[PDB]
Amino acid sequence: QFDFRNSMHMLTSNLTFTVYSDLLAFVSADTVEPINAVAFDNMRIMNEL
Amino acid sequence: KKMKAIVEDFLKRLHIFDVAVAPDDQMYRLRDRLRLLPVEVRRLDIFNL
Repeated sequence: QFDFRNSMHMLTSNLTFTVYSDLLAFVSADTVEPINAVAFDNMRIMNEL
Repeated sequence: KKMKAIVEDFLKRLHIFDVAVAPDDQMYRLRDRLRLLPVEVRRLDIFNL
């Protein structure tokens, strides 16, 4: 049987938000000039120039 | 700065070689060989001034 008191509820949530997906479009990435690009040891990757 | 141009000018001025056929590695080995030489007295003095 339908009971109003047992069926009436109060649902709570957030008012508004935006859900993003890319997560890297917010990162602006540039690269150093390739000639002076250093390896893990902090010396130029190609040092025969 | 890349010194392949310097070595190419050197070989071209030697007048008897085919620089277009001399590969790059030989030119850079020539640069390594030249780097160990002392500088002429007059050119070194001009550079010091």
